[PDB]
Order: sequence, then C-alpha cells, then structure tokens
Amino acid sequence: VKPNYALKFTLAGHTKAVSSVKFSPNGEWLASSSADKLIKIWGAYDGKFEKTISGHKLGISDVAWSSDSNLLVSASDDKTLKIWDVSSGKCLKTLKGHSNYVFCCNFNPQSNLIVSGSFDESVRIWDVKTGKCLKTLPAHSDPVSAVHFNRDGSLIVSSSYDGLCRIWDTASGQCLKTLIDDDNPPVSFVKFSPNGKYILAATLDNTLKLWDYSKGKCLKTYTGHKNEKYCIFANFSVTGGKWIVSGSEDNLVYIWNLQTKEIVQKLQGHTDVVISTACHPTENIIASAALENDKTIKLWKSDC
Amino acid sequence: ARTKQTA
Repeated sequence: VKPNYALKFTLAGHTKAVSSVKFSPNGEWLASSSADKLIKIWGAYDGKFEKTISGHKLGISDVAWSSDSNLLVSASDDKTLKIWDVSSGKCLKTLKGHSNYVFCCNFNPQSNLIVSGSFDESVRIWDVKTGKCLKTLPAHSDPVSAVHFNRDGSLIVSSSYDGLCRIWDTASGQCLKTLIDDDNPPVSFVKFSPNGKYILAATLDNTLKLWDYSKGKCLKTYTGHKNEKYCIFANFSVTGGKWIVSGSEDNLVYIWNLQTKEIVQKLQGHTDVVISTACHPTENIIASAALENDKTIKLWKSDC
Repeated sequence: ARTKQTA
C-alpha cells in the first residue's frame, strides 16, 4: 500500500547543478550528467564513485544508456551529442547537426538509433554505427523538452514548451498523434509507460498526466508537487508497488500510487530543486539529483 | 540548459 524509501547514500562530486541521473539497464551503475560538463559513473548498490567522463565543451542536460550497458549518449549545450564507450570513457562519436542546445536524448531498445531533442525546436534521429543524422523532424515551435522511444523502438514521443506532446513513427518520421490541452501549458517532460500503451506528461502547472495516446484520453492526473519552472524527469516504478515517481521544486521526491493518484511518500533531504529521479530496473531503489544549492545525488531503498 | 529556468 505504501513504500518505505529510506536514504542510503549521498553522492557528491559534480561542481555545478546535476541535470539527469540514469541507472544502467544491467542495474550495476548510475550515470549522472551536470552543468559542469561531466558525466560521472557510480556504483548503484554501494554508491561508490567509479569514473568521470569528459569531453563536452559546455554543460550537459541529459544522458542515456544503450541496452547492453556498454554505451552512453549525452546531450550538451555545445549543440552536440556524444556517444561514449563506458569501459574506456572514450568518445566514440560526436553527433553534429542541431543548431542550439541539445536538451534530451535516448537510445532505442535495439540500440542502433539515438533520438535527440533541442532548443532548435527539432527532433533528430541518429544512426549509432555511423553517427550520421538519419532524419530531422520539424517537431515543435519551441524547445523540445523530452524524447523517448517505446518498448520496441517503433514510436517516439516528444514534448515541448509549445504545449504539445507528439507521437512519431520512427521509421517514417511521421507524426501519428498530437495531444493538446485547451489551456496549453508548457510540456516539460514525457515518456512512454513500460508497456508502451500510455504516455506520462509533465506540464508547468504542477501536474503530471497519464494519457492513453491512441484514444486521446487523459486517464490519471497526479498533483500536489511543485513544478512550474524546470524540466523535471518523472518515472514509472514497477519493481515493487506500481508507483509514479517525480522530482519537485520544493526539494522533495514525490511518490504516487499509479492507480489511485494518492501521494504515498515524499522523500526529504535535498536542499535544492530535485531535477531528476530514476528507478532501478530490478530493485526498489530510487536515485534523485538536485540543482546548484545542493549538487548531490541520493540513493534511496524501499522494501516495496 | 536544464539546470536554469528557460520556460
């Protein structure tokens, strides 16, 4: 009925605000990106610092893992993405084409494509093997805040400050669905549900919404947290109870019951906006990370 | 960009 997440570790090392944290698909690692231009890798279970990956010329807004846990991609203010060999820390490829900050990135499940979103209002799709841009989508009329592939990589969902969430056919680059709200708040984050049937979209009016995008139907609204300013990550937690997990501008991590929408836990400890949270693929572990007053990542563990 | 307010 309610989880009992407790703080296990606080991970310090970044020298500016942290921007995103992501667990490796194999569950061994956490990767973090920062405005400090660095990616850092941490042990998921003991919180032990592992290595720093460097090479971007400006801050990084996002990082994402390949399905084999062997590669990372990062999205930077320097207008590029970089693909990294996790093992060696070496930059394999630099993906060039965006004309403004790259804000968000993700690999497909097959890990042969990367999708990116940028302040240049486009979504791009890249070949992992060659580093070539395969498609540029004129996706939105304002910065693209999030991009995510579904369970088999056949669709991309994008979100933007323009107030829209769009679903795209990966192979053709065609927009299959636009979700709209008559009051048109900026959409600050989106991702598919693990089963691929739903999208979870954050808007800058302190709400998260679960949509059946095929039917154009909003099914659940999660409220009570603070989110009017930043592009904060949200998550489905499915290892124990079925929850929704998000950061918040009141410095807390919020956890809701997915079905009932009840807040079941708030995690206190950070001293700035919790910009990013991530859920461990197999264990009931959450990672959270915070902005400039804080600069730390925390690891939390629950029995359910 | 993510760590500042741009909206």
